Amino acid sequence: LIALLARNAAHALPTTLGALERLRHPRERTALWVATDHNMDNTSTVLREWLVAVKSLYHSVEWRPAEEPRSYPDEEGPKHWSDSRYEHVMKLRQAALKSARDMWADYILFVDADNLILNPDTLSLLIAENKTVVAPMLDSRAAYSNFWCGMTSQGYYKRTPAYIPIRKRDRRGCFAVPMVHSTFLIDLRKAASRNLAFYPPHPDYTWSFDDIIVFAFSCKQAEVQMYVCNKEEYGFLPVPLRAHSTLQDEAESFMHVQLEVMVKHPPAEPSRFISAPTKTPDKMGFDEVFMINLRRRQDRRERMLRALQAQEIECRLVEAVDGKAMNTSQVEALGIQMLPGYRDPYHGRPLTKGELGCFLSHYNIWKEVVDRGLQKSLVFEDDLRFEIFFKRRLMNLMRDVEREGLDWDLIYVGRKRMQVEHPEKAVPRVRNLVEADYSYWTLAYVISLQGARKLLAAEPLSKMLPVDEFLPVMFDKHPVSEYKAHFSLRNLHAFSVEPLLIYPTHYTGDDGYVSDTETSVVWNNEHVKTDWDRAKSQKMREQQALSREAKNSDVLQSPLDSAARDEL
Amino acid sequence: AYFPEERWSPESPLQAPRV
Amino acid sequence: PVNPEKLLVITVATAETEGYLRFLRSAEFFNYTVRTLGLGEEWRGGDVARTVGGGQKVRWLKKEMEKYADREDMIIMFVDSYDVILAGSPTELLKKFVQSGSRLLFSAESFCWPEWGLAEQYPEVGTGKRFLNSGGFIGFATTIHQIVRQWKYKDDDDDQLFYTRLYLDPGLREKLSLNLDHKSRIFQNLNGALDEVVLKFDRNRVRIRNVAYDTLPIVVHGNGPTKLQLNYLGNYVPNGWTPEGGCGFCNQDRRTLPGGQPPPRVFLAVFVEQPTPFLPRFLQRLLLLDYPPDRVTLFLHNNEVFHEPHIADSWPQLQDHFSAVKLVGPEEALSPGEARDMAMDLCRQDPECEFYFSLDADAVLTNLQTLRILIEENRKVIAPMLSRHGKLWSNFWGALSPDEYYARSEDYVELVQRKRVGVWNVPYISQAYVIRGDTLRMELPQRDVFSGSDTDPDMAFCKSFRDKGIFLHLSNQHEFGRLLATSRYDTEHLHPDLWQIFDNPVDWKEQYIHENYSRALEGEGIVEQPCPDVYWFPLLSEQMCDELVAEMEHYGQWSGGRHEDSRLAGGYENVPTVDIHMKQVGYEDQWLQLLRTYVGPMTESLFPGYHTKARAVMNFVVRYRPDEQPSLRPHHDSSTFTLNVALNHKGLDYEGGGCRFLRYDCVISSPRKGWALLHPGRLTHYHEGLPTTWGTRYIMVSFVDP
Ligand SMILES: O=c1ccn([C@@H]2O[C@H](COP(=O)(O)OP(=O)(O)O)[C@@H](O)[C@H]2O)c(=O)[nH]1
Ligand SMILES: *[C@@H]1O[C@H](CO)[C@@H](O)[C@H](O)[C@H]1NC(C)=O
Ligand SMILES: *[C@@H]1O[C@H](CO)[C@@H](O)[C@H](O)[C@H]1NC(C)=O
Ligand SMILES: O=C(O)CCC(=O)C(=O)O
Ligand SMILES: [Fe+2]
Ligand SMILES: [Mn+2]
Repeated sequence: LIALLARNAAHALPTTLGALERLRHPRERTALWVATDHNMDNTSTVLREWLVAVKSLYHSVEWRPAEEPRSYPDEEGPKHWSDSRYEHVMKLRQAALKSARDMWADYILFVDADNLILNPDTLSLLIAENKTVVAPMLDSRAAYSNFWCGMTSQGYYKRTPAYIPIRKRDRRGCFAVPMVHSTFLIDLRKAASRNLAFYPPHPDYTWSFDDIIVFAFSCKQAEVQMYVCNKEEYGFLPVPLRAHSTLQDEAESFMHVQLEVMVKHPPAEPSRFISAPTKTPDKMGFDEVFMINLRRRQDRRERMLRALQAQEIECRLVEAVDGKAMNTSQVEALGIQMLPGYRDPYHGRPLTKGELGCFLSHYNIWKEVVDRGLQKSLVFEDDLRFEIFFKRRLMNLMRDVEREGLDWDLIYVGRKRMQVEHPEKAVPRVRNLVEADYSYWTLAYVISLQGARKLLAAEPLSKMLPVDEFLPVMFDKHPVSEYKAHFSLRNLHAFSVEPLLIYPTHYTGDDGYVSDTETSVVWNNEHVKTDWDRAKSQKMREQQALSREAKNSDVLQSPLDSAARDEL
Repeated sequence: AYFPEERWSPESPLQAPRV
Repeated sequence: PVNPEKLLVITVATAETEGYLRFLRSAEFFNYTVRTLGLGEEWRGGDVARTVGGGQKVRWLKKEMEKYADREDMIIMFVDSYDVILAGSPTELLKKFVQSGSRLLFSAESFCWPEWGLAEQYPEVGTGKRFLNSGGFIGFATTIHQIVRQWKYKDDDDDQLFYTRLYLDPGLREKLSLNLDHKSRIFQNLNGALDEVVLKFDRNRVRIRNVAYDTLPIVVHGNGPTKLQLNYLGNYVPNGWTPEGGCGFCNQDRRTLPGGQPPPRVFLAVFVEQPTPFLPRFLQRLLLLDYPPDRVTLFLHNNEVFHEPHIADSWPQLQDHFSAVKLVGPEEALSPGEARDMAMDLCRQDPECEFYFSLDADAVLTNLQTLRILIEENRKVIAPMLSRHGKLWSNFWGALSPDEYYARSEDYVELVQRKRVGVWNVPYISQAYVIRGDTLRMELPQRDVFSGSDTDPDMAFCKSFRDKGIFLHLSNQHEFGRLLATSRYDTEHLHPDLWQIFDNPVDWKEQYIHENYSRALEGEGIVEQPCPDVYWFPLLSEQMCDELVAEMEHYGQWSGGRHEDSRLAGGYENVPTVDIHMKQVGYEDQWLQLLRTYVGPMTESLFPGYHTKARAVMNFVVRYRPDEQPSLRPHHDSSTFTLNVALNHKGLDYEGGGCRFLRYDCVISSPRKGWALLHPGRLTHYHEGLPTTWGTRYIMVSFVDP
């Protein structure tokens, strides 16, 4: 029996139901006891359509819809978990357990309506463990997952040394755990399974009245060990939002879950028997969104275009000069001259053709920005990842910057900080903003028309550097005084966002890491090709060095970027 | 609360078939 | 394939303490070959772990090693013997040592105890511990010979720093192949890793697991201030209490009082303080213990002037019972700590006491065999298991907070409800204990144990016993008794015990409710039906009757008699009586509780299909005197049924009659003192009262379910 309780899950249901439909189990040997209640959205309609379409494929479908009321009177909001709600959910779980018992059904899987069970073999794998209660370990964007390894005495999370080794799958195995939740299988064929109940708390139950804690106590009193299995990667789930969060925040969280799925896997295809809501992309209030992509790259292009359509972000595709395909006569006709005495600080080279092509691509973007008078433009590389609520948080920040006014030129939004020391000074009255220091990974930044004019007036073509060396020079933050000495106009007002919104898709040394910028020939000659030296690649990710005493406490944070429940 | 316990119990025998 | 016979165990212990016995039991469980050094020799060191020490074991082992200076084929391991309990078989130990493949493995620890400066000299370690601890080692005889031949220092010199200095030499370490067990594969020091150990049960044995590294240690050395935690751990590993087979070293080692000789002398004690309700019952119960009176020496120390009459009344019976009887009245102005201390010293200076057995005031021993079983146990200290009725409050503690205060352990809820049975090691006991005399004499010679600080005397006593290294066992195999509730005990009454119906219901029923009530309720006759739809079942014992009339006569105010009334809202009694309602005395709530608990079930069983909540508004006691008021006129009662109970014995105090049912020609002529009458009084039963002739009678009447 596959069970499913759904409330306000319309944003998630299309992908989740397609995933359930993709489970390789014979549908004539499955059932469904889908119930839905207290819906404020069209969830009941979407579920009814699906069940009507699939009804002939499964052995039986029991449908118990309740369209009204949409909320409890004792609820403060859609994310409030009142006692009446907990009691009702416990009654529903008990009724599902009874339904499972009356048809003598082999096992019950209580799938939560927001769990994306993406691995089609999840059922056959969990069945083979021959456990009375076993949960698939679900992955999330954080340390959150569908299990706890420890409880103190009141049933709250207790950090244990086993959690991190389990969470990283450094130790693979079915592990005894004091609690599993959300997705778990109960084997009803085992005799001990008869004494488990969720509705009547145990007479000796004296802990907090919570639906996940009461069932764990029942399991404990029945001497049923709840095992958790992490042998495979089974699937993903969203992180519980805060009580005052909206249904829009939940929908954006699930969308971010789908984006994270799309980071390492093919997209989770929706059910073909369910419609999909129309998305209406906008440019988030930017004047232009540029996307830099190599003509030879299409996997990343397609992925990024899908990720942008997912977030409803309109962008203008910007082609790029393939400097590796550039010959000397083309470089000379463009007047490109290397900065005299330039040497890569880590290896000992003049430059690469790839860095030249990148630089000329940015120069061409800056030129177009100037020629069109674009007040604010966004520039993307192709291997970005999104933070939660990216679009709304960025638009709120940029609206605050504009309303409070600022002569900013290159507020960094995503970078690798190379100067790891005392915190940078927060900009007064501007929230989530610091003065930028020396930075690597100039993957994306917003630039104003004034900044672009200053950069063009710097005449950078006669003194070409990589963008991540040129930019710290332009804000007078370059550590090497000789390079600043090579230039004269250093008036870029550069700031940085504290909570960066963009990170690399892959770090140096990650599986699948490929750099079209680093793995290019030297600007001159053709026999000097530089391969990526795994030993020399250094700035893999400016994050492990960061677990140091950089403070950063004093930046005015936004209410956004708030998540986690008692499992973080 | 020192040294959390690990009280395991052997699994119960399978139930009799229906008819 | 190392043979098990090539391993020899070497331990050092000057005396024979209970910890040494525990280590010996653990070693003998897996047939280990243990050789002890320094048995009976004086400890030429000093404080065990205060600042420094341990300079004598090195000299003793240097004297011992000369016999095995060339035994290459033998493998030797050294370990402490006071805070170490073995857990694994020798085969797995030697297998792990072979897997490590080093020449000398030391137990690693988290901190640098002797010196802090030399921390940076240690080679770096990835995840586990880095420094070296001298808690033990496993190595070849030649290797330990070479490493410890270099010892030439004073017997009071510290130990771990010499090992640290020798290890810190790079060339010698490389030559000697010195290694540290960083990932807790053999030795697990509980100090600094309290949260990285869990109990892994099994069928017939127990083990421990390190969750952080996912490994099972073989030897645990609970050094430092971790004596409480290792003592808790010693209740299970390796054969303490497994689910399949009950308790382990919990049934053997019993005296069984053989020989027929006069049983060993007992110096009983009683400390009546924080005035305890139901005192006379306990004083009476002091006699019926199963132990000869000639071998029982009582010492009753009172501290309450209020309880003085009770002790004065009971004193002659005790004086005739026991061989020696003493009293210390409240006038001495003696604090409880002094009382306990001079009782302890009175036995301690009298070689004829062998088991000093304290027994506080609020500990009712419903089992009369407590002394026999406890004495048969021959534990150094031992206490019986008592818990409040229907709660978790017991007379021991599970573990102590860093403030040395009551924390909550994990197994406490198991032990309070007898889910586990045995003799448990425990860090605090009270309210009843049996101490061996020898421990009093040559183990606790100092006097100030209960006084001397601002802590409570009991906590001071257990703290003094903990530092000296004496176990405080506890048994709950049988049922022993219950603890009374003295949170609130008002004394502004003639018998303030009558108000204890809420606080201690069980003892209240035992003292007050008639003994024939329960047998009547379960249905073996007793109840009578003199007339149809009339029943006679005994409810109250004589103590209720006499104490109730005593209280009511203490009030004295016999209102009532006039046909009108102010207590009645209507203000017009159908028939008046001289009465004292329970509302003016303040006893009404207790009476409603009594009706709810002890009458309801009787009526529900007597009249099948009837369901009650036992609500009563009018309840009073009526006195019939030949001169004040005659019997009632025929009438009817404004209630579903009426509860009628007599309060004094007919004939010995009064002569008269009972009820008169008109429609059935029924006469009740001999009411009983402890019985009750039940009959409906609305429609069917027209009743009339018979007239009293000589004496005075009291009757209790209540109207339930109006
Ligand atoms: O009465 C005695 C005689 C000797 N030892 C020895 O003292 C050493 C260290 O004492 P413990 O292990 O009890 O304390 P730690 O220093 O390990 O906390 C051990 O080798 C014991 O043999 C002792 O504790 N008590
Ligand atoms: C006891 O242990 C010894 C050595 O430790 C071993 O040789 C023998 O087989 C064991 N005997 C028993 C009683 O199991
Ligand atoms: C209780 O009933 C028994 C029945 O045999 C009787 O012996 C005993 O005297 C009764 N107790 C009384 C009347 O107090
Ligand atoms: O006092 C009353 O009215 C009730 C007592 C009574 O009538 C009786 O004892 O039968
Ligand atoms: Fe009456
Ligand atoms: Mn020790």
